[PDB]
Amino acid sequence: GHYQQEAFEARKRFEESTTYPGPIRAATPGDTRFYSGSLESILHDTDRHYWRAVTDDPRVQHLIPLRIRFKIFTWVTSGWEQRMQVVQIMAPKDSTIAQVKDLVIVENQSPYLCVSSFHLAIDGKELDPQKTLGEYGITEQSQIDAIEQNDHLLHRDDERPRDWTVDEITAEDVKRSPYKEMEMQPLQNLAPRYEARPKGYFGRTYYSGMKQS
Amino acid sequence: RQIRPYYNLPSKSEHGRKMTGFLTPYRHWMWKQNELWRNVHEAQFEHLRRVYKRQWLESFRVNADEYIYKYNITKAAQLAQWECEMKEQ
Amino acid sequence: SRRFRYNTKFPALVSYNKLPWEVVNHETPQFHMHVAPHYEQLLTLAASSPVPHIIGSKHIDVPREHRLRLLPGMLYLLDGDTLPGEFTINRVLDPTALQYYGRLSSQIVTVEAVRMLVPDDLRLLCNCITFKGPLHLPVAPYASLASLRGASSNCFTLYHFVRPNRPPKELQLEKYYIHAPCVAPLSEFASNSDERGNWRPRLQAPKRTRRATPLPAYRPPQSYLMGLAERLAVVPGGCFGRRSLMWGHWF
Amino acid sequence: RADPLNGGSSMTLGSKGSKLSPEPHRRRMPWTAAKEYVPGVVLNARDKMVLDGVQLLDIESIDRASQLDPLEVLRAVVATREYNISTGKNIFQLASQATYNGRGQRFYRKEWQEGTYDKYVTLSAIDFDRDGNKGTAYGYITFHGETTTRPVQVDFADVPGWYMDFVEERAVPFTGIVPPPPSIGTDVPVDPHSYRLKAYPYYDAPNPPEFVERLLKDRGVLPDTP
Amino acid sequence: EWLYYKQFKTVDYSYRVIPELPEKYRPHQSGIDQAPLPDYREINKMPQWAECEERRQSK
Amino acid sequence: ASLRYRRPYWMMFLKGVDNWKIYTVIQQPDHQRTEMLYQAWLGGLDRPYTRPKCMANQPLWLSKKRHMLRKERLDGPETPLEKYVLEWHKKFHSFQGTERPTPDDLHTALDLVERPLDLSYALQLLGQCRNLNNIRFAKETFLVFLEACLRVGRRDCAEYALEHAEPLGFWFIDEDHRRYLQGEQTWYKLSPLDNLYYPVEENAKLN
Amino acid sequence: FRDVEERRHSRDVVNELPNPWYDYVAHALPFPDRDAGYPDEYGDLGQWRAPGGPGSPVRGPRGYTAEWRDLRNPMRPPEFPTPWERKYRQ
Amino acid sequence: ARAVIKRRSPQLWGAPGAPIIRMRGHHVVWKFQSYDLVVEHTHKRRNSDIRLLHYLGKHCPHPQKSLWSPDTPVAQDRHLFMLTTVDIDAFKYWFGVKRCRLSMKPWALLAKAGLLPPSLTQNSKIMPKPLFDKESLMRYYLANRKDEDVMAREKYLNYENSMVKTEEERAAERPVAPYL
Amino acid sequence: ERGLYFPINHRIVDHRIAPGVTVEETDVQSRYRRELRTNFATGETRQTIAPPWSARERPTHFFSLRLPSRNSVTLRVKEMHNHLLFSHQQCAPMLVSPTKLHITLGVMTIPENSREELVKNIQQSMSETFACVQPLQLRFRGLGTFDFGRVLFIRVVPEADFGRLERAVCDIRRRVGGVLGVDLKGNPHDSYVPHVTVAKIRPNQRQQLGDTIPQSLWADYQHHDFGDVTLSTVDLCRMKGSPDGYYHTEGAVHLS
RNA sequence: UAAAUUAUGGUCAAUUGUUAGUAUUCAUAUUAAUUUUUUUAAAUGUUUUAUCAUUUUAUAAAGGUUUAUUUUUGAAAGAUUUUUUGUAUAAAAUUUUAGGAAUAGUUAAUAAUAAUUUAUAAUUUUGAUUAGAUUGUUUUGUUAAUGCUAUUAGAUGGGUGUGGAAAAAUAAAAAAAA
Ligand SMILES: [Mg+2]
Ligand SMILES: [Mg+2]
Ligand SMILES: [Mg+2]
Ligand SMILES: [Mg+2]
Ligand SMILES: [Mg+2]
Ligand SMILES: [Mg+2]
Repeated sequence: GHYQQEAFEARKRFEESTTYPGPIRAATPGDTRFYSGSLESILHDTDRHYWRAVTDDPRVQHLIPLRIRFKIFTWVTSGWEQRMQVVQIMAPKDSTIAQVKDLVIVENQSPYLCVSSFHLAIDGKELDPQKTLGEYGITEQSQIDAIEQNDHLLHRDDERPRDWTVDEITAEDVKRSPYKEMEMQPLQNLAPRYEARPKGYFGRTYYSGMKQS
Repeated sequence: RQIRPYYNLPSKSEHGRKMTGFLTPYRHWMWKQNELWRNVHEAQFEHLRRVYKRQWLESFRVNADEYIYKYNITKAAQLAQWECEMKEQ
Repeated sequence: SRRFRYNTKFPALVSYNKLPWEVVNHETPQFHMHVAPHYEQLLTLAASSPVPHIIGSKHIDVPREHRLRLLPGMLYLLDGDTLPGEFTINRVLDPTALQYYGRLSSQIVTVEAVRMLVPDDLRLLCNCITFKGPLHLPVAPYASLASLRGASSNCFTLYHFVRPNRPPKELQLEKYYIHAPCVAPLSEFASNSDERGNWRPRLQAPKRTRRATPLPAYRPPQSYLMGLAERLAVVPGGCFGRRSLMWGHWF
Repeated sequence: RADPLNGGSSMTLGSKGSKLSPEPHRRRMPWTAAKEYVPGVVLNARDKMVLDGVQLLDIESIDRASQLDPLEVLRAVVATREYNISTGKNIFQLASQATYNGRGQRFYRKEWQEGTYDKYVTLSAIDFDRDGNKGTAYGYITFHGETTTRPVQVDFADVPGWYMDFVEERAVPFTGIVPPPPSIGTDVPVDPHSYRLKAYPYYDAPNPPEFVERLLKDRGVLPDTP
Repeated sequence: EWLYYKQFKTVDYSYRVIPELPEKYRPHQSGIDQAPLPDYREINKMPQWAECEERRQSK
Repeated sequence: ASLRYRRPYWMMFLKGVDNWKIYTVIQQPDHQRTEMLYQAWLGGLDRPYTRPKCMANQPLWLSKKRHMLRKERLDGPETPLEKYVLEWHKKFHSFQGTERPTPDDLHTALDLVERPLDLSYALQLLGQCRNLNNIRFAKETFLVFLEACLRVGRRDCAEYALEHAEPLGFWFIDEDHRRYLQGEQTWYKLSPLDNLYYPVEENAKLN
Repeated sequence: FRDVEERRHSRDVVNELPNPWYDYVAHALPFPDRDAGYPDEYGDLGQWRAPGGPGSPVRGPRGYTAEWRDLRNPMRPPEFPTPWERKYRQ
Repeated sequence: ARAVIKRRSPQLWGAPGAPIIRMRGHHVVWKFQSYDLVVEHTHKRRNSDIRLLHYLGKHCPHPQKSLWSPDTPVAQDRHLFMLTTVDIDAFKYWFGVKRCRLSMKPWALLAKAGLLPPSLTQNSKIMPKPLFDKESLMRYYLANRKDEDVMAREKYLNYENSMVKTEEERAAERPVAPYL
Repeated sequence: ERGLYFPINHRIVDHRIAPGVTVEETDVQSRYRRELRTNFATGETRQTIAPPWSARERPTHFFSLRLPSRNSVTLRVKEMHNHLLFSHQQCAPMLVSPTKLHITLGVMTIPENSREELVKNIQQSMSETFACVQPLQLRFRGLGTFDFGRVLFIRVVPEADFGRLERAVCDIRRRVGGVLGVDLKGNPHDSYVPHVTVAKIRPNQRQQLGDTIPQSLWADYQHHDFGDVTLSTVDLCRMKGSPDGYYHTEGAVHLS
């Protein structure tokens, strides 16, 4: 918005200064890992956990915290839900989109995400695995999605996983994949016990951007 | 409570409550009237709410900045006293 | 209710209470539900002022390689009916789908046909809407659509490319909500019009000797009602308006 | 919060209302949204005394010994039909009788046309599930000569409160598309003789005299002798 | 109303319906066996009215 | 008065289900083998079985398999009509059916009558087409039904359909079809090909 | 209602008279304006001590100054010859 | 949101709710009984001190003879007295800024004091509750309505800032010669 | 079961993500302790940073303490090379030859026109600054990284005569950059971090070598002790690698 | 290392046993208590709602804890056409038994690792852990007084995890959406 161009322009004018001595690092503190409160809070790199009244010199950001979005199928008791999971890397400024894929693959801790090949895309347009973040104007604020192989098949009943509510789960597939891990047959402590949202939660029509009634 | 009269729409059900709140148009009109009257009351009531709010804010301004007057004088005095004690030191 | 600050409660990996991510299925009527009211706005824009990529001379051609990094999101209008190459043709005859194009066909160009085109590899989509006849809007001379023969040979088509099963964001219609004035009503007073002399001003309100005819006497409704819609927080119709104003609800 | 009754005025709990806002008060429960509802209990509640002295069969009783006189079957069918209309008529019971499943017709619920309340629904399209009397119904809402831009699922289509009036002018074939009726302020130039506004945003109705009599005869102003 | 709800073990008299849990809640443990299979030929014998209307059909 | 805090969250908006407290305690071993026994009691399976974790209702596939393994009645079909009625229950009463009957299928169904038993069958089908399925008829519908009530030599049902045609939903009856039942016109229809009056006994005046 | 009331309220003369309760808030601050009788640093009660003493907050602090001039010798006759009683000046 | 509701002392919303000004005292023989005006939360615990925002005062509901003042031949003064202590800075704070609620009995009290108008529950059963019709009200309103700016300024002075600066104190506060 | 239910190291809030997002819309997952991993662990060091205009131009000359013959340092660095090359021989182009080992006291850009005025003037000021300073015994242990892990060096511990260095350097810093305006890549009011550069990746090399020296090589030598050295000799050097087989030396000062 | 006065100020410290050679707080005293007496408590049906459902209604059962108990606003208050924020879960002090010994899903680093990651680990004689007794840091009694001698009660793990917060299974005396 306004911030982005205000600070961009500020940086760009700062770089064209003929006369500047350079900052004194005894006057330019780092950040503290030690502050009150139990939680450990990660902030912007321009920001500190103490009060600093003075505005520090604009720096180019050498580690850009990209966010890459995935679609997961979350099991809730009623049936499957399709929701969103972000993976966040720190990708060096000049890095190549291939390398961004690689960093993204290493950083995900969920078993259900990276199984097949995925393509990075912005507003539905694929990115060249060949070229730099610089060219595509990728910043933290930029919205990056990720698209799997079978994702364009999800409108069918096949690729989309089958919920034991409406579908047979057989000794074929009891031993394979999220079904196996889930332990469909109830145990005393009830197995891994997944989040549940009921059937009448959204009414007769499911969740939408547009009000349908 | 919400008053449920006997001429409200009777629900014939054995699985639940015997009387659904649904109003004869008369009851609706009536309710509207009574509620107009209490509107008359609460108008003045909340009027007094915000009036007292600004009263309290204003008194806070005046007394608090009188306080800051006296207090600053005090701490200026203390600070003078200290730097003197340190010259003596 | 406001959105709470951060989630420290449940592990992130597991993600727990999350509004489902809405995804647009092209096989259902729901697709058109999303896309339609945009199209109309889009066409409206095209009727008033120019927008650059809206009008292409010919079908866009790209290699297989660059297919999915160029096409998706692209929306352009053509003069004739020619269906994009390597696209399986689906006729939309199901009435529920056709239904959402109602406003667009009545108050803008009549919709002759709708087509769902899916690429053979199945990962791309083209929504193709064929309009018949001239706009029911007036068309500006400097406007984009004035460069088209199908408006102002009377058929012409809108083409919209998209990926299947994506959120109703990355079909890009929201860039188009730029709003330009239709200058048709003032065209009367421009120095170009010869009907500007047939105009006469009313400066002063005319003397009136009669009051407005009084509304028919009020009949109080006879059936059971759900109670004050004020106290139930129901907007005046259950339709529109503010709950403070109870107008037009029964009493 | 977004839209309070009488601004915040707290002098009584009842002063707020029966719901604080139109919007759902907890975010985790969306269905708490303020609607316009309907007395489902009474309006389903179909009369079982209509089915007295009938001898219905069931669906899966196909047995030879089980079924009956064709005369008995006919009065059974008539009894069942009378049992289904016994409260009012459901949309899907009205729509199957009209041409083109009643596309284009204006469906008004009883209470929408009485008092200063004026509202109806132009039907855009219909999905009959295998069971009639149920389904989904979409259309445009028209409230006080002001119409919706896009179609919407008609709420409480299943509850039997509905009336309509068949006009050949409004009929649309399944081929074409049901146009939204014009909102009287915008598309059609406002005319007094064609359409007069029942009630407007700051208006409300005068006092009907029998209500006044009754309320005074309640509060004990006007006397009432046994 | 209140009499109706009273038959439920609701602890606070809250106008909710809470059922009980009997020791035998399902047919098989109540001693009941499988539902007896219908003799098919016996129920496919034509009814009386049908036979009478066959008698007046031949007339 | 909501059950929100009484039972597990997934049980919200639970209705019609018999003694829901059951499905609260099903995790416990004895309740679980109780359910094995119950599913075996319901039958239709090869193996010892139990419904999945938090489900109160039975699975769609399972009850579907229960429905399709359930043997239909009428093991003896003789008339073409009975065959067609079994096919009719197959197609249109199938568990969770999307499809719905057509007036043409009812004409077809109604043309296969011979004995009065088949009249009762076809008529109950018609009963389901009006009341259950809500299907508008055509003009020729009353033609069909009428000639059908003639074939079996019961004309009571025809005039009983006339005196009230609104509940049965015959929205058009040609006036001559009324006359034939009221007794005014000896004949209901003339077969153009035959150039004779129907029925034949009335056509005895035409000869 | 509000209007009729404002009218008959402004019409009566016993109003237009300040009401201490209705008009203002005397003190908004949670702490008092001056020290009243609370135990001291030694634990002694309000009655046992008077404020303003050594426990109180401190007051703090070539040529000739302006305080040199106002001063005058008792030997020289002063400014306006105010008839002091000899006993008092003693 | 309690599974088995505490049946005897229900409330509205979650606890602790919006602060409400209550009158409460331990129950005893009527001859000695006093009450406490207290700003506290909506949901009380066993001891009322756990949720207690402020202590507004003591109120003794026993008419008393005034032996503090000298016996006065004035008629009205020798009616019995009813004694109450109000903390009105805290009251105006809590009620005004914090937006409290009010039970009815304290309302009657503070009405007697002149802090609030008489409550909703104080009924002369002589008069009925009024009727209303919009056209008559409209005629009265068209008859009397003040100017827009007058009204806006009245709302300004009552709700927003009261103390304002006359031109004089401006002229007296603006700097003189050496920095002017 | 073998520890805290929620391990304390795993409790992390990301405030660089918008409020409300993590509660409803989506959850954000990341390995958060790669970033939180500190300056001691990673081995980074914060050097005086250049103003952009100075950052544009290559440095030409630098101040150096010359290591004498027969060092503990040179010996142990040779031992370290042996070990590293036996582990991974992909290091071979990264490593600096033991012949070029020197202590870098500061870096500077001299333009080629004013060259002689500047070298004479510098040399003189340098000789005046170091006039009073006797030789310096400094201690070397530990490794560190400059320029995002591209430069790998031996730290100079502030346990010894180092203190004196700091004044000494900060004087020439205030002469060379303060008095006669010269481009010291930092501020003259700021002190440079002295170091012995061991491995380095130049721009040309970077393609075949990679963008950062993998920490797996030097992890074990990170805190290794290279020993003590006394230093009498200060040089101002221009960087030419073929003139004498040692950095070409434009000026010299003896500490005695 | 000098006295002081413009004179009682800055608001009350005041102890009561008739014993039996002598040494040592020890029977019989006063005050405070238990012995000791029906003048302050109280009965069950919480309540709306759109109907077999869904909204409102969050710390008195027991167990015996001495390095111990700690927290938000997203509910309501709450004002307003739609998005808006950040601050919190952590600690420090005070901790009992006449005769006194070892304790243990275990410390710290790594990390959304490890039922077998790495290490020369952690608690204890400055009194631990088990085990007894015991409801923790404005409440009483005696007394001229540093003391001695009381103070109830209320937070008892998890197992489809709802809710803003578990405080959620009789036992009010909290008006709970006209
Ligand atoms: Mg709120
Ligand atoms: Mg307890
Ligand atoms: Mg113990
Ligand atoms: Mg402690
Ligand atoms: Mg602690
Ligand atoms: Mg438990």
